Amino acid sequence: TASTGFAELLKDRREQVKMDHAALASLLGETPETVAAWENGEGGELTLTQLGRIAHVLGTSIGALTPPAGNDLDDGVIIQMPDERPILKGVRDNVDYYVYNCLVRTKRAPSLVPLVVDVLTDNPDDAKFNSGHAGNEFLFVLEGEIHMKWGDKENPKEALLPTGASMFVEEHVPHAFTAAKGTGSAKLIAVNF
Amino acid sequence: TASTGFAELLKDRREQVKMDHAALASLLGETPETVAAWENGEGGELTLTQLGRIAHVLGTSIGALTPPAGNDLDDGVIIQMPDERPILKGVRDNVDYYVYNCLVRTKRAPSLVPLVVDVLTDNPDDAKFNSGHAGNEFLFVLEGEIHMKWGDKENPKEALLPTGASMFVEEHVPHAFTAAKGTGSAKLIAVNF
Amino acid sequence: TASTGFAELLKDRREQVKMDHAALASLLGETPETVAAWENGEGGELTLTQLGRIAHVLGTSIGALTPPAGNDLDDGVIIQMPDERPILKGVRDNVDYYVYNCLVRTKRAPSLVPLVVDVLTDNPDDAKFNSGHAGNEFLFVLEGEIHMKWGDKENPKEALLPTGASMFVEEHVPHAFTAAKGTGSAKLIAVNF
Amino acid sequence: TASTGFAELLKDRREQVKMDHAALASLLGETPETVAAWENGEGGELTLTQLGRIAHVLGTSIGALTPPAGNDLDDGVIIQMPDERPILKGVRDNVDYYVYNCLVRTKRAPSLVPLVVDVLTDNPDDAKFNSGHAGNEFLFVLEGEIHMKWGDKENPKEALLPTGASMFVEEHVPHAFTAAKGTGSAKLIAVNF
Ligand SMILES: C[C@@H](O)CP(=O)(O)O
Ligand SMILES: C[C@@H](O)CP(=O)(O)O
Ligand SMILES: C[C@@H](O)CP(=O)(O)O
Ligand SMILES: C[C@@H](O)CP(=O)(O)O
Repeated sequence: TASTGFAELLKDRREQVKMDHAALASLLGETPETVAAWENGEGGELTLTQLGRIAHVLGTSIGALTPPAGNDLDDGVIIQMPDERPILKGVRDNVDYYVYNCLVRTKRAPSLVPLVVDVLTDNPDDAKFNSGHAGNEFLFVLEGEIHMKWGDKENPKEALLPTGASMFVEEHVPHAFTAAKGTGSAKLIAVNF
Repeated sequence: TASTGFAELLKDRREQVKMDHAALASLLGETPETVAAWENGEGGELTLTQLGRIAHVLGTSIGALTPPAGNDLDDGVIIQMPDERPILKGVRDNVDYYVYNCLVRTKRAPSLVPLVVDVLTDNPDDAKFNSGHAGNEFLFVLEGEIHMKWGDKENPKEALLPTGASMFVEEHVPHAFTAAKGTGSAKLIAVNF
Repeated sequence: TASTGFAELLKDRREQVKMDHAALASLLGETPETVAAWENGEGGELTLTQLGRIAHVLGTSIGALTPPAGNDLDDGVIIQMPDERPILKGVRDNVDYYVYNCLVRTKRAPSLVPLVVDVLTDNPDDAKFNSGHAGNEFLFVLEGEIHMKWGDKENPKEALLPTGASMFVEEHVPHAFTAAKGTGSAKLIAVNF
Repeated sequence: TASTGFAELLKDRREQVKMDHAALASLLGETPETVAAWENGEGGELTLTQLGRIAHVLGTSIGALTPPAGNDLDDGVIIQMPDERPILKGVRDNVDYYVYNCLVRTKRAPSLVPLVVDVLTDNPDDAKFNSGHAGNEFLFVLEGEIHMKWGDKENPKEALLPTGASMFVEEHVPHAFTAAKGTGSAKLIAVNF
């Protein structure tokens, strides 16, 4: 089906730009039958590069010729239990900064990446900024008091957030968190979308 | 500025469809000076209906002629403290079903509506479905055990979710929650986007 | 209607951000009955600025609250006869540069603005550049020979185009046209989509 | 390159969903070194199906992982001469119905497919409907008189269009053309955007 979505999108496009197997094969240096093969479902083994070419000849992108991520929902829903969360230990400059408890995701919303981040450090002076990232992010202070930092890492803005505080960080904005000074650690809910 | 964004978008469009004050005024039954007035910043008092017409004559929509919601961020961020959350008591069939503790919102993401919902009822048999709503929603079980229901209200699907469970409910999918049977109540984090 | 579209959309939004009449009415300095009235179609008299405030209060834009341009097609089609097309003389620096013969348009595609442009001047050295414009444009040399100029007005790239040539000009790219030198006039058919 | 675009995009995604090489490599039955290799441009040989799996595992689509069609403009412009335009004979039911004279196209606007269509038949009763097609279309009667048909092939609406007429056909709406009866042939200029 990753080879079927292609079979038809290739056809949609070939006809969209007004070509035929013979005409297309020619720009790609392939037999007119080869092409028809792809349009059947035999495109499965085409290499990434080969797809870069095909997309090119048809003046479009690989993405346009491939199918969208399938649908992984059970009647519009998808659940995840606490003990099935993927865990990722985050380390910045050989320091256990965060711990990512990845929450439920769906191919129907590829950009939605929910997380429960354990903020390990509690020394604001050593907060480590990222360079910011694409996608707006909504945060919620689960437990503890969070020490937030955003903007220019050199002279950034700050905020002390109590449990229950809710934040929004526009995409590309650099930011960093730590537990409140000396308080040990805090927990957070970060939802990227 | 709700009258300025208009002043220029009106101009952008008038010229976009190749008209002049005189030509435009004519389709609207207005003086050529009236129009120029609007394009200055004097459009402020134009009624909704009057705007429905102007958009029509210019074969576009009111929205296209009005400015986007401003920007309400402090260097890409916006915080909200626990004691400044708007509260809305939800009642279904004269029953205190939920309680909406509205979290941080931003005009930069008009669709993002974060909530902390208190699920008051604990009798799954009397769960009240909505008709579903636009926008995907991410849920997280804050406290208690949640009894979820989705799909057809008559013969719906169910799920018992422990604290920490995370769900996703595709837009338009009907759903309902209650505390686990007899457990009194549960708390949830619902993020619509 | 605009007052009906607004009445349905306003209700949706209010409910989205979890506000009841009372709640919304407060932030606006209005009475719950007034807000209920609006959702009942009685909002047509609302000025552009109050709509701007209502929008802001509901943390969104006026467009989100107003209805789509609407549909003016006839079973999916909209036709226009040669004799019924709008005209606009384009003068630049006190010299008739173009004449715009506006072709079919539609609310189902506002961004689409097709035209038949009469290139009046025939002296390249006195070409008059535009500043570029939102939206891409497709052109077709109808009659005569066109001498196209695009890019930096103080140093443009050029191309002499014969009848039948077709070109694409990405948005916000500046460009200018004139008939081939001495040839008097040329004719294009521009399509802004 | 496709292998470079994929290499940069793959890295972004992996980091987005909070997976390290090891984590991703596992779900794919590959070694951490292999995954690191891909992010290092060495992924060109990957077949369409593995790309489909890698995509799926990263809960997204192949397109999200591949680069944009690319840019083929010349300082914002792309030109095409009359003699260099592609041609495709359109036969329906064993009868030459159209001849497609493909105009300029671009990767910066794949959806844009302009054409000069020669309407070969001149008998309305034997019109050959298409099934409609994605994307809206703008038409212009170049030569002759066109006898347009759209809608339900078993009961179409009709319109005789003189040279210079312009029409819009919303996407997925079926339509057919033929020269005015007996007039031999007509000429259109179709633009699918
Ligand atoms: C809370 C989380 O957003 C921090 P980072 O992963 O973006 O650096
Ligand atoms: C949890 C929340 O989404 C229930 P409803 O407000 O959509 O009915
Ligand atoms: C041909 C036409 O696009 C010239 P301008 O109206 O954009 O200045
Ligand atoms: C004029 C052209 O649009 C006819 P078809 O190619 O869509 O069938």
